[PDB]
Amino acid sequence: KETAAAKFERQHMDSSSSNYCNQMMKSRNLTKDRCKPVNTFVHESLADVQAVCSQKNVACKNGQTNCYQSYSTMSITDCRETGSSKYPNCAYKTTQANKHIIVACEGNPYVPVHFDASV
Amino acid sequence: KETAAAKFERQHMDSSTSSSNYCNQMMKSRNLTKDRCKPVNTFVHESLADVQAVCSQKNVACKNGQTNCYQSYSTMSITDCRETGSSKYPNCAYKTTQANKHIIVACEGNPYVPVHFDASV
Ligand SMILES: Cn1cc([C@@H]2O[C@H](CO)[C@@H](O)[C@H]2O)c(=O)[nH]c1=O
Repeated sequence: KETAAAKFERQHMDSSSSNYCNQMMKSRNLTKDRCKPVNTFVHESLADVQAVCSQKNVACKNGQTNCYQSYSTMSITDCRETGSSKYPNCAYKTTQANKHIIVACEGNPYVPVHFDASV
Repeated sequence: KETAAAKFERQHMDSSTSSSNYCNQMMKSRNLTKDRCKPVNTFVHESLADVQAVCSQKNVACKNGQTNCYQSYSTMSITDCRETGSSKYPNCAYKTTQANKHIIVACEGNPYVPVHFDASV
């Protein structure tokens, strides 16, 4: 099966338009069987995002203790399904932002396996 | 010089659209039979932006051992061109086969774009 680390890269990494989310959510298989309603893409190097696993330790939403917040803000894009969107014509609003990210980290190598939030 | 990116587009991109004679016409018109019959060549029938986006998708080892290859998460419409046994330069002859497959490309540069077609899977 796809590893959690690889799923994180597919869902959330774009090291790198109003139609950005429409193209990306499709290209990442996030519209295949249903429209994933909410998603964030991070526009930093893979190395910079993996380094978050060595930064500020914080609680995960689910109560676990292996979450980490980036010290620095990062360039991200929030994709959120519009009010009119109906599968299979998934439609998204693209919003660019610079924010801290919070990821859960696991494994060897110790890397992000889940996107918890942006703050 | 032709840039590596422009060369990838000439050799491997055909968004415009494949007949039984598609490869014979296309390998000739894209100058892939100029100095020899190029033995294997793939044309991708997706938008340039969709193919360019593969440089941020699944990182996989290249056939030559370099680490800068990327596999598309979704399948893409492609046409494979393979030289026939009867083919004799300069009258290069090809078998045309359509498929829907994940593509693997090598990417380089700033911007980070496709410069080589490695394989389909
Ligand atoms: C296996 N294969 C190979 C090729 C071409 O052959 C060269 C071999 O060095 C590559 O650089 C490609 O230009 C292709 O287009 N499609 C494909 O599936």
